Amino acid sequence: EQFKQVFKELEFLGWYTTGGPPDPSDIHVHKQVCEIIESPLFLKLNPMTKHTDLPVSVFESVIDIINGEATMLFAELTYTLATEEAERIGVDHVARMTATGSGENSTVA
Amino acid sequence: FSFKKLLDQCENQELEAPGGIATPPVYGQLLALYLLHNDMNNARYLWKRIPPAIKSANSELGGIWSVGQRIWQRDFPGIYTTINAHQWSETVQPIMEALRDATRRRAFALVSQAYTSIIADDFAAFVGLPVEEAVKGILEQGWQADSTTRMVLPRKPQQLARLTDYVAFLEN
Repeated sequence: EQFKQVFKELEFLGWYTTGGPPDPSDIHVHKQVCEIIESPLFLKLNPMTKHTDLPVSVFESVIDIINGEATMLFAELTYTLATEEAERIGVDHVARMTATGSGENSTVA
Repeated sequence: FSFKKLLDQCENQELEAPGGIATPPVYGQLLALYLLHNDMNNARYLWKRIPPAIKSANSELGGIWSVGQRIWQRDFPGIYTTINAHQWSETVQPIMEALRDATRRRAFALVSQAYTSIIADDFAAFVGLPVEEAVKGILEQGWQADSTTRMVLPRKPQQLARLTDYVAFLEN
């Protein structure tokens, strides 16, 4: 109700988390979110990554017809990086500047 | 490197003396070596340092000073004559053989830099050899020479560590 007053034509899409590969707890939280919206997304950032690809990974729920107990799985997705004019200007300004140091460490560091 | 090892060997021998006076050949070597290094002020003071009694005793010392007087006035055509007026024994002779070459190369550098046109008569007296350079210089070194007027025309032919030292000083 708060954000509906400012962003009028914007709606709930999913949720996000920080961690490594998807965990079972992520599946329970996805089940909980599914009660709010029919088809929720699932973003996942990995601040502890150790490689040169963007840690952000977008998943999507899939319901299986496995015999006996019924389970739900995550299917990966391919995402774009669309930006608007002001967002692009701000991101360029933030990433270009390097005078960010403060504290004990030298500016050389 | 090898030559420098012999230079400092003779330096200290004069300082330690049984009576403040060293052997005559040690005095002569230092005076001749000073000429080779073009250090004229210390060569002049060394001559003033030698006592008059030993100075008159050995005329070999005087022969070094007569040459030194000419090079002190920068008399290039005259030094070549004083270096041959006397005869130096083989013990000091090789040093003179190197001073003559040093003077010869000094004239070559001075002429090529301070002169745009020089008479062949004067240039020969500078370099020291008016014997065979008259014909050899035209075709080998490329200096165009004109006869009759006798004019020679000389022609002209790790950091990152230092920078971070500056910043580490300025910021602290």
